[PDB]
Amino acid sequence: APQSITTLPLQPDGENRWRLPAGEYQGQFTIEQPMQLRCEPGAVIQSQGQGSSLLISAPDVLVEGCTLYEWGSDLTAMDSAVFILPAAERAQISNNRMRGPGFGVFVDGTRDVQVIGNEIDGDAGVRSQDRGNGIHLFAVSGARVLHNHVRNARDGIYIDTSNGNHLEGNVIEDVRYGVHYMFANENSLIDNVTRRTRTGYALMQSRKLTVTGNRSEQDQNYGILMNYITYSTITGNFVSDVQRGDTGGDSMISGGEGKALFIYNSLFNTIENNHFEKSSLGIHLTAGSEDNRISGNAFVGNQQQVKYVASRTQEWSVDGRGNYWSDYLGWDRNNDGLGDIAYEPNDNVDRLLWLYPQVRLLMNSPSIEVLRWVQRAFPVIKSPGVQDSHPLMKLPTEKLLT
Amino acid sequence: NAVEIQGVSQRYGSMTVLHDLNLNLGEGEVLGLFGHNGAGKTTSMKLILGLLSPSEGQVKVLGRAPNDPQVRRQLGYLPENVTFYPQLSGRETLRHFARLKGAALTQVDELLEQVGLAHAADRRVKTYSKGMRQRLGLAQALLGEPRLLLLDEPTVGLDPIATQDLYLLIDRLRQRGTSIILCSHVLPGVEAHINRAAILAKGCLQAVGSLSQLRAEAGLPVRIRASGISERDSWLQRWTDAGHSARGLSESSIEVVAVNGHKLVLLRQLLGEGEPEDIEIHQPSLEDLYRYYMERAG
Amino acid sequence: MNAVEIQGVSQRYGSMTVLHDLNLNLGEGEVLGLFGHNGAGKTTSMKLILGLLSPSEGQVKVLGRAPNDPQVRRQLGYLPENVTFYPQLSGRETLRHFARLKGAALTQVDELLEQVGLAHAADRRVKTYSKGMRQRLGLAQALLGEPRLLLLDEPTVGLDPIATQDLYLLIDRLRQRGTSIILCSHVLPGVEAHINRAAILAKGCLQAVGSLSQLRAEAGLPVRIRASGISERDSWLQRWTDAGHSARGLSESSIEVVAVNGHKLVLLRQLLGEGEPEDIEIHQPSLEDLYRYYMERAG
Amino acid sequence: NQVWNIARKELSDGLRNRWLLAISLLFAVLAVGIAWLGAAASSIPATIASLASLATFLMPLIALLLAYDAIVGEDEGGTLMLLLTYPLGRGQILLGKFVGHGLILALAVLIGFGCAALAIALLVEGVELGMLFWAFGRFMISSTLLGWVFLAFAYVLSGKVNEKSSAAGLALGVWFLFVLVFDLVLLALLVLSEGKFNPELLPWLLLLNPTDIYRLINLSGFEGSGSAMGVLSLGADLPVPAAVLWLCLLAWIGVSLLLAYAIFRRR
Amino acid sequence: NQVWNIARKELSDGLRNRWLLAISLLFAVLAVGIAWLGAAAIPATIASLASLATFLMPLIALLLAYDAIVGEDEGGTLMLLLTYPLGRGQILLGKFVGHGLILALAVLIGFGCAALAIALLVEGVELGMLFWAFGRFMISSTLLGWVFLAFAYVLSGKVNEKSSAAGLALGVWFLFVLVFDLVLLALLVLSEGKFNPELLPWLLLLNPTDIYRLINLSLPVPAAVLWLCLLAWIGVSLLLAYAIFRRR
Ligand SMILES: [Mg+2]
Repeated sequence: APQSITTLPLQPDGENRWRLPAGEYQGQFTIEQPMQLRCEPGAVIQSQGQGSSLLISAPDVLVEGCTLYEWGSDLTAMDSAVFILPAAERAQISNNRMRGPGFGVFVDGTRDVQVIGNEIDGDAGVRSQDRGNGIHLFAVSGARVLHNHVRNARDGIYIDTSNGNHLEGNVIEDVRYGVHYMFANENSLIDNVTRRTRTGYALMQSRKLTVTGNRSEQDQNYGILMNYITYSTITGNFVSDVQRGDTGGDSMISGGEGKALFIYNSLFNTIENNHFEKSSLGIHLTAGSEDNRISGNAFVGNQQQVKYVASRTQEWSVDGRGNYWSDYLGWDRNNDGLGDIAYEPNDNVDRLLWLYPQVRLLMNSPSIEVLRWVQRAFPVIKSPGVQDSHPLMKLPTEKLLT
Repeated sequence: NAVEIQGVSQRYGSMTVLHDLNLNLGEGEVLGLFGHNGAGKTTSMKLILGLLSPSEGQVKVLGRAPNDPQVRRQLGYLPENVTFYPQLSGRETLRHFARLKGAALTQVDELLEQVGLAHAADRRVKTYSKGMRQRLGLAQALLGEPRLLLLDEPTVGLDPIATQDLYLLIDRLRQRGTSIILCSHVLPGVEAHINRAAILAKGCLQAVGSLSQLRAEAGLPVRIRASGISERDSWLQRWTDAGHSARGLSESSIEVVAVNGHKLVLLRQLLGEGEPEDIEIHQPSLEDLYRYYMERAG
Repeated sequence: MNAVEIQGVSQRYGSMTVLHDLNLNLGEGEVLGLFGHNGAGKTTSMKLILGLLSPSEGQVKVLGRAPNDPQVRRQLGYLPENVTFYPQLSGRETLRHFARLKGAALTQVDELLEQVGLAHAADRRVKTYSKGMRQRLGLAQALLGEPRLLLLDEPTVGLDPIATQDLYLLIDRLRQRGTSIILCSHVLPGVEAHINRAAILAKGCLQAVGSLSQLRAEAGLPVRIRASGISERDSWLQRWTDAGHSARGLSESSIEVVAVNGHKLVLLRQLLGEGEPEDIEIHQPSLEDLYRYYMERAG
Repeated sequence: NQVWNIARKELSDGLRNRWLLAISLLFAVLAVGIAWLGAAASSIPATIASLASLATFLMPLIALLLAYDAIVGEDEGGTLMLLLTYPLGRGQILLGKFVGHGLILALAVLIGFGCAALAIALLVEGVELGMLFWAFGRFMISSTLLGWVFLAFAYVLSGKVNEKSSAAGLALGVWFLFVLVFDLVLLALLVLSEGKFNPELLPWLLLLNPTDIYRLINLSGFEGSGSAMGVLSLGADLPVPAAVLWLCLLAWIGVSLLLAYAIFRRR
Repeated sequence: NQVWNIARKELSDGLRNRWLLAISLLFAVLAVGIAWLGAAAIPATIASLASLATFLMPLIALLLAYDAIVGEDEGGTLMLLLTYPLGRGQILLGKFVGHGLILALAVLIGFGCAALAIALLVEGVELGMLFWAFGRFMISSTLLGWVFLAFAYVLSGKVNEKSSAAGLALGVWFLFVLVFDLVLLALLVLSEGKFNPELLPWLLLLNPTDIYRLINLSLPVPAAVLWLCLLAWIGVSLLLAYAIFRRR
């Protein structure tokens, strides 16, 4: 395992700034000195297939313009492409191309690290169980990972116990998980795009974080999965066409019919201005996760809008303004934005189908069509559901479709 | 003088379905209206009951107006077909009609035994035959001493023991002084019990009067048939001497069409010489008289 | 060649025998009248001539065959009482339906519509028909084909006396051809001029059968001689009381004589020999009075 | 009086109708079942709007089962032509039938809402007996009036027709139109126009439907949620007070009974 | 054959029934109005059409034939027809052919305008899949109607009056459409310890409205068993109707 000084870097400017010329190299490399090395676009630093290719142990290293190829795959020994030590504070990893079967960007113990604008193509043949993480973050405070392009890794941008960091504008395509969150209190992520993913956003046990403006196009079985998130903010997310499928391993999640949002034990969070489009389930609300501000979303095109297996009432309108529902057959007499009658998304026969799957044989019966009308005529048999007084009449997310 | 219809020419739809009938009915007679089931007979039936208004003429039932409540307690109307109230009983139907006509309630128990219906009293009218409902229809007609019956075919669907007993009940009320009108179409048999027939056709009342008057005002042949006679060859000619055509229709069915002008000379020929077996003076019946007057009108 | 040979039947429902030892023989051209009450004495004997029931202790020979053959029922008309046909169908289409079932030719439909007098009310619905208008339709299906036996159960209910006399004029045209028919009626005056032989039967048994001359001869019933002013009522009331006949003392100028018609050959000789016969009416005891006698002969 | 002598018949003839006593016991066993489910869930504005919807489906049904064959059932039965030859008028054998069939609906709902009150005072512990008697007294003297409307509707459609098979088609047509078609025509007019057809005329169309005037009377005090009303959330926009809503229910009787008498006077 | 000569009567008498033509018009408008709100707003609209024809095709069949036998006995023509050259089998089977071709035409006006409202308002519906999914729909809707036709002959031959026939024709319509499936849900949501839910796909075969939906929603049995179980509901109940009609 050689070092970065063992190459031939031509210095453009004398403030520990280097520039590697075009030409291939070989083996692992190690940065031990604060060198702000740049690269020409023909600088294909290709390792042989073992070890971390560009290990960084010095603070303030602005790695720029490299092209990495074929590092290791030993996930137990954490063969990354860019390993960044806890002593390597404020590292900049700008505009890089990576292709190799292990970790793309493994950082740990770092502060103010910047992983910007990179293209990390993970794998093609591995079964999405040993591909390694795209941008792995392990307990970092201050980080700024912006506008990268991770493709075909394992579980995308993994984040473990990292407190304050932004995830801005990065495109994530054909991976297992889009963005994984583990105990990342007071986090933030803006405008990210996840495409064709077996879970679009894993939000596990991370409190007080901001999920805003993100997009999930044609992901599988879980649009945004939130487990045990408190005091969060879900404003402006566009979740489109969560089709059914399976993750293939069934390790931490199960196979689903397609849920655009799955709320599991999340007590307090503001879920406003979202757009849940054309999935099988628009929103799944578990029984432990109740009494949170859910107002202003757009539940359009879903085959079933809310799944709420409970008998507790749940008002879904803060400050008198509710959500837009596509199947809301209501009117507006006094010309405000709000509808006039409240909207119950669930019947009593729509929750017998969730409790007992043998009612699917009886779901086309006239007696079920009688029982849907008996609830609309006799409200004593209506179980207290997930209604919202004053639902919206027009689309509030006129900007999220662009 | 119970029913005094005078000058009535009923118009409806500018059709003139009744015209200028002058029908005075006596205080003990049994009149028979014998029109068709068209607008001649049933229009004059509705005029006497008071449920129609006589245009251009006056109807005076019992000396008063036909729609007064004081005379309508003294009427009785048996209609054509009355399936009354199938869930009510027999006594409760007749007690209902007794409360409406002002009759005393003690008449109901002695009218369900006068008419033969005490076995079917306190039984539902859906379990009644057609004859038992005509028995019930008569029971409300005799309710509270009516001075004018008006029976519109009372003997349909009825056994002939009850039919012969109904006309004896009619003949009990004729002696009591109650005028009865029989609007009927079962004309053979009713000619023995009526006093005056009234054949009306195409609105115009063609002929009225007793049965002896209708045979006098219409020359009709008496139809002597002698089925089963002893000797037949001389009986073709010995009656034909005075112009009575010995016309036959079977092996021995010689219906001699006479002229009703030589009744002296054929009976002195029969009883002065020769022994008879079964003489049959057959008067011209109500079918032949009705077939003359309806044919005379068209 | 007897048409209906009811040969000793005994029809029972449970333990009760509703028709016991009935023995009829209708001829080849006779018109017989099954008179009686509406109970099970008459209406079950009407069904044994049809193919509807079976003789529990006898046999019936309708037209020399069994009563349930298809060759029998193609030449057997039957008009039932109180019939109400399919009211949304028309009058011509109902006869065109019934002609296809009996195998009659369709050129006989328009003949029989004219024959019963239903040409004006053809191609109109049966719901806008009268009671007597449906009796003309029910008669018209009975004449379909060439029938040899008719069971006219109450044919003249709700019919005008022109049409009633039109029906019996059609009977005497039919029975001359050889169609022996059966009346099951209740209007007993009127049928007696056309009934060839009555068949008055009680609750269970068969009371009397034979012609009207045989019923009046066997059952001794008094003649109803009525007069109006021969010489005087009071001078003539004494004469029948010595001779053994009832003379009713009516009101004025009317002599009603109920004579016993065993002496009426010589009783009319003194009545003719002293006055003019200018208004007399000797009436034989009618079928209404004969049926009242035979019901009291048993029951 | 002659009006009571023919009312005593229909009081003793409607109570032998077995089809009445089936769907009047069905009104009793459902009003107990709704009030028991309203007791186990405790709510109060949901057990009022469901009982008023129960009597919307059944009190027009008992009224139209009674009186569809009142005039035409006597006309083709022959006993109407007989009755006019008794000392009566056409106004007395109609008002007498209205009194006779009206006491049945006054007894079919006193049985129904009577056992509904005893399934609340013996079920809900600590309920206000003054509020129970007042709310279910308003249910008793207004479900008769809804019943008397459809009773007077049935005399209109019996005098106009001349065959009882066509009277049963019109009585089923009136029950379908006023109960669950006018509530759906007004719903489809509001959905497809998105409430912009007329912002002031559309609450006045509730007064052209007596089942909607009936629902607006009983849901006066217990308003509660808006979805318990549904189409009846338009009734808050009606500027009329509660006393005229009683008077528009009585005017639906008296107009459609004088129409029932003017049709029957030229029968 | 006289099974057809009495079948031509019931076509001409059934098509002039004012009660049938009101419901058959209301069946054809609602089949368009479901197809209007299913195309402008194809397995999603053929399931809602199956719930429509489970409501009305038992009601159309019971309106035709509740007064087939006892309506002729009260009219007196049934007593007349047995004296004709006609067996009791040919009267019943000839009414079943005559009333059968009425509701075999009422689905061609019912779904003939519903399939017209789908093939002309989607513009790219791929009609080769339409004419096999609606060909399976029109055939199976007639066979559902022929069950309730044969159910109507069973209750007509048993009763003696026309008023109690409509009281049973309303009772068969309530029991076989929306009381049997409501007691199937009550056997599910209230009983779970002694009610095997694997047993429940065989109890769906005891209800011809339920077998009707199962061959419009395509399950331990194949499709061909359900076609032979729907025809067995015709053939048993017609044989039951013939056994009742021979005991009058
Ligand atoms: Mg508004």
